[PDB]
Amino acid sequence: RGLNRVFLIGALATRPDMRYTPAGLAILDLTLAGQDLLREVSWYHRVRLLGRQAEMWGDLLDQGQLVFVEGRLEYRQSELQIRADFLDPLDDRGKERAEDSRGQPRLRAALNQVFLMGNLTRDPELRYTPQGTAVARLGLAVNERERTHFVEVQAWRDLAEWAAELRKGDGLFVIGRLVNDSWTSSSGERRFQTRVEALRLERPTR
Repeated sequence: RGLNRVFLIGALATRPDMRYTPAGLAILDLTLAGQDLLREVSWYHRVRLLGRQAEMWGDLLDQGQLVFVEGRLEYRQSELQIRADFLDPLDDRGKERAEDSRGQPRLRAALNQVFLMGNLTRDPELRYTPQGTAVARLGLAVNERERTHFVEVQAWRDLAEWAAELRKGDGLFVIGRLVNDSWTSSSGERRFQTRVEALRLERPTR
């Protein structure tokens, strides 16, 4: 059964970029930044709002603003983007921001949670770090009522060892955090990709 829900709370790293297609569809791209201590983790996630939910916040959001986004992952051949269905500005009373080397704000103790359910597209791939830590990498296919969204899921330690027994075709329920990799290809090609780091895994037997 398909499940694909994203919940994010962070600060706007920069003032959002609003544009319109020739047909009048509003597109609002935002960059949410947050960090937490699980191991200190930080993230910058690009989110896209469309239509009326986008126009609603046009010229109202500035860098630093804390926002809550409810959305979902959307796959395209590849690229996995974060689609915001709704955005809600939040009061920053009692909240603290960190500042990166570029002067951009990141919300401390931010929210980065995703719920996913689908089936494995292949058998799990497990490797061990020099220190002996287990790391599992899974390929997940999430159906939505019809298209399929492919998501790379990574798990650590016990969670990784639990996942190693899974096999292609198995159902998989995941609660995780969105993460991304960024680098420069052989040439100048600036690369970027989004994936999920599992916090909880279950095997639905529907």
